[PDB]
Amino acid sequence: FEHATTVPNVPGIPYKALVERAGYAPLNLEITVVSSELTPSTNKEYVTCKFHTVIPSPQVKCCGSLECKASSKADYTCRVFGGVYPFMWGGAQCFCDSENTQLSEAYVEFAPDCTIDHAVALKVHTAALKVGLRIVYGNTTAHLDTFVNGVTPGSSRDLKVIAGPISAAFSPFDHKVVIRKGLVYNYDFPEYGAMKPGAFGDIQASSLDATDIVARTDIRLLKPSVKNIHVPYTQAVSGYEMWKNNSGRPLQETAPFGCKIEVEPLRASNCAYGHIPISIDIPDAAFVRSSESPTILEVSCTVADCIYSADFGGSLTLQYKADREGHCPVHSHSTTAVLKEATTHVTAVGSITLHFSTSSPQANFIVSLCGKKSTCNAECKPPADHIIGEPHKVDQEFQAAVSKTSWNWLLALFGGASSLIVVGLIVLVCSSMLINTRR
Amino acid sequence: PTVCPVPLAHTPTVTKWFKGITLHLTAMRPTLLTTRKLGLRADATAEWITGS
Repeated sequence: FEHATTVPNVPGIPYKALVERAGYAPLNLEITVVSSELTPSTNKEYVTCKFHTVIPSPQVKCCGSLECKASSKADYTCRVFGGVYPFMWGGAQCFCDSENTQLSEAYVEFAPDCTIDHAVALKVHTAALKVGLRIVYGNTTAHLDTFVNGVTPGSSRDLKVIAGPISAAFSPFDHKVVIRKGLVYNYDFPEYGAMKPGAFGDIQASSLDATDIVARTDIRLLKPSVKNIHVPYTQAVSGYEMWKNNSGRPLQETAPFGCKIEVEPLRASNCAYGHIPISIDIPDAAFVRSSESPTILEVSCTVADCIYSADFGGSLTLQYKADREGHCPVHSHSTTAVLKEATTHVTAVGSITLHFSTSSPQANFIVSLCGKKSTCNAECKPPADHIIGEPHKVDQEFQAAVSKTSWNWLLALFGGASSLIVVGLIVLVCSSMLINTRR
Repeated sequence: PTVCPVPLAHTPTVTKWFKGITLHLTAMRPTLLTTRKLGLRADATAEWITGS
């Protein structure tokens, strides 16, 4: 049936729980996040790359005038120059020694190789998380993908799972991102049409084959100072090149919570952040009544050496007596200690050794076998290894992060102070009311 | 688009002090070392390293 549990959003770290129905044998279930994806909503503003300045073949009118026209070409510049007398290899090109105007043009296009080297400017909106889960209850394992919002019934063959809402809202993307050749950057780019020379986004189009390009590259057309035909001009640097020199570090190296950043579509994968509430409806063919599961009569817990480590640095043995054989489950009923196994075979008499992970200096958790509880008591030493290649399997709680010896010392001192104050107050009241009694 | 062979560096030796590591790096030519933290703050770093 229903089981409401909260699962930490950490990929690869199993979460074990025991569903205890009031009439059936306890059932093990393990919920693990295998993969997570945090994809936002994106909208393309424009594309940008290095521009190509095109200087056409100049126009020359020999004994007349010319005028500048209007064009739709990106950053279209035009200028008329009179008193011109241009030359080529063959010689002079006009028959008037003066009054021989020349027309200069300049505009920009996309370079031939921009089909590979280009950036896409995108705006991002609310990011939605999807996770892949592996759920094993009893003898059956189930794999499914669910949306962590709290409403969508996560895909579930012979099951039903609802995840969400996530306990925190996190996104590695600012409102504006750029993507270049698979690398993602948080960059505040100019709006479409708001181009500035020498900065990123100085040439803008919807597509690379788009026929309408807007640009602002600060083209200046100068009067020709030589006798051969020439269109002198000066211009600003490419803002795309300047940005490629000043891009900084990508988002694949700066994203928090260990997110892996991927494109097509833009997403963050395998982030570790927050907690995920999950509601699962277990099918009733996965429950067996207590009349079929073994019923052990006693169980004791002995703890071997333990350390509070990120790995299974502890061990314990359960000594039991069952009336028959079977396949009972096991479970630790503390938030700071987790077992490695989930089920075991039990016989008439025997022992089972179990391995656990704790964060507490003291191991005072409760362990169940066939649903029967025993108390484990020991103290765990600090680990020797400083660094490992695993994540910690449990969280660190202030109560189970102070040793029992330290708690005893602190309680002894605080209680001694409280008892001194109480003795003082009782002496004050008693030896004052003695005045009332005596007269 | 194609594929090109790129060099693999000498694997470093790690020393593991308390709440920290040190990396012993060997590099004839500049190679890039980046780090980041896996919590709320990344504290990201990046440096091209030549020499040992």
